[PDB]
Amino acid sequence: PPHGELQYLGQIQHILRCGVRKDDRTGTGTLSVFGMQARYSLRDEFPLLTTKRVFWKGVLEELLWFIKGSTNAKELSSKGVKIWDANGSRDFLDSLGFSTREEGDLGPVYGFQWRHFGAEYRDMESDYSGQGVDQLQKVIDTIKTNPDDRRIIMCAWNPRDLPLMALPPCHALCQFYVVNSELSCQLYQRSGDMGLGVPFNIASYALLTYMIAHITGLKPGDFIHTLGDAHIYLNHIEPLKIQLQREPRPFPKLRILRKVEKIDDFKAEDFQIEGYNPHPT
Amino acid sequence: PPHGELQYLGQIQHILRCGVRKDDRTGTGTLSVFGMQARYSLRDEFPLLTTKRVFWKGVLEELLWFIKGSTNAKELSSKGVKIWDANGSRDFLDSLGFSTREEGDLGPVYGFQWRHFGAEYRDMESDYSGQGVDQLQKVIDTIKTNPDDRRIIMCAWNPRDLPLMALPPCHALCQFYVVNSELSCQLYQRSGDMGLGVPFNIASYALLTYMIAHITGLKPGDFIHTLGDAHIYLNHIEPLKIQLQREPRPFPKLRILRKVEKIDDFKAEDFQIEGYNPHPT
Ligand SMILES: O=c1[nH]c(=O)n([C@H]2C[C@H](O)[C@@H](COP(=O)(O)O)O2)cc1F
Ligand SMILES: O=c1[nH]c(=O)n([C@H]2C[C@H](O)[C@@H](COP(=O)(O)O)O2)cc1F
Repeated sequence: PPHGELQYLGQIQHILRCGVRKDDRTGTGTLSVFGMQARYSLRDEFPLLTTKRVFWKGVLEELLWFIKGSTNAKELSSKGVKIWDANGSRDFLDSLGFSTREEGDLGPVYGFQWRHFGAEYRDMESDYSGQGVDQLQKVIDTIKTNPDDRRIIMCAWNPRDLPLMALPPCHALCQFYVVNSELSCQLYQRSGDMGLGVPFNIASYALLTYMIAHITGLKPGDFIHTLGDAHIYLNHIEPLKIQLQREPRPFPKLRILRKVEKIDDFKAEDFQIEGYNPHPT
Repeated sequence: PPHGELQYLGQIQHILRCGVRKDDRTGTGTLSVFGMQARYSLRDEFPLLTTKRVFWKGVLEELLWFIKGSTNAKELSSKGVKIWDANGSRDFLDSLGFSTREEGDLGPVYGFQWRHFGAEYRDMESDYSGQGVDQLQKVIDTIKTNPDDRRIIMCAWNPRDLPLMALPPCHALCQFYVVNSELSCQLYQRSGDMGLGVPFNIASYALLTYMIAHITGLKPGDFIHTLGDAHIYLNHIEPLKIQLQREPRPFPKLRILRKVEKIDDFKAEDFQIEGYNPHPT
């Protein structure tokens, strides 16, 4: 079967041949296409792009970070992952109108939405136990008791909380599917930076399927990446052109060195990526 | 210029060929595929499927019903459309534990989420002016003020309001896109019956896009249909195969007779479908 990465390179290709010019908040300018969908098999392999090294440590840590229900950039920073510190800075907070908010506090972002959807938000350092709808755990429960369910969904898009956020969620929602004891997941992404972003997202949710599959006794199935506004910044054009020529190398494999019973007991040491030979950067 | 209805007929074909068996809530078997996508042009044509007649009056009347933020089945029923009456019956309610609810009261469904997302749902008679977030309106405002924005989303999936609904929503969320004065919409359906549902849904949101484009002064672009669980009942595999051999007829045209400026000011008399000649069956 053709390499799984071709699906992704094929999209960069499309955006370059049919992508119309569009601007972002700043006005940097990009080439955009609206409405894309890619399929990545998770059966005995892991969709960790090879044409360009992906920040694996970042993916793993950020996911464990969401799982906890944390909305503090600091807790993720103190792990070597700074991808969220920029939004937790002292100025950025006031820039949007959050002066009373302590530095680091991102607001009711991802994590919060997954474990306490609909709960009155207050501050990053607070207890929310038994508050709001715990979607993540509900999903696990359903997959275990009624795998045929067609309404197994995790929604991070909360219209009423959007204001109180450092940045709207790029991942509006994800849906799970089970058939022949095989767990699949589809992610809806409102906007994606094909250049240096989508690759990290593909792995984030690919990992999330793996974890859930592990605690539900199912086998990883398919990961469907659905995009809204898929764009490439005008400057990443050249860099990607030489990347489209690089031949994709066999995807690595993710092994779970331990046996976990609950989604919360997952440790960063519990995982291991073998056969990951990315292209030089 | 490949006919639009082929994208759709293609999907059914794909399900028959690659789909697997999967039982629904009642135990009935379906041929299921998880993860699908089609693109429909809204330029000078309306994607009202021709290989089989679609209940247009139902499509138009129902949408006008959502714009009103109504949640009373009887309001829609007293218009000639009975697609929701079943969930409003005294009997249906009781079994769900809504013995206090009145006949017709569906709960915090589409209308409600669209105009009062987050608001505390009382009953189908209550007034919610100013309560919750009016997503429909917010979408429309944003198209005008910040067309390049990538947050133009309208979510109908409210984890918190689930237990109060007659049934979970099928249209999780929809995203809009604006480029080169063209208005596009993507819809994410968690699940859809390719035979009865999907055709109806396609039309419904194509209509919505026409409306919002009309009000914002933009030209309808594309309508992207994203699916989660695309299924077909096993007992329909035969009549479907027969329909799959039907040659799609030219898509009809949609015309808004009078100029409207506000989304609430739309009335059924303002629309007209011309050139709709579906396959008799
Ligand atoms: O996982 C990520 N996904 C992503 O899309 N962005 C950025 C890339 C893009 O430049 C920005 C767009 O934000 P918006 O759609 O609000 O304009 O989102 C960053 C991440 F870490
Ligand atoms: O507009 C509609 N779209 C739609 O897909 N369904 C039905 C078709 C499918 O048989 C059912 C599945 O519901 P569930 O996923 O809860 O089993 O949704 C009903 C509508 F009114």
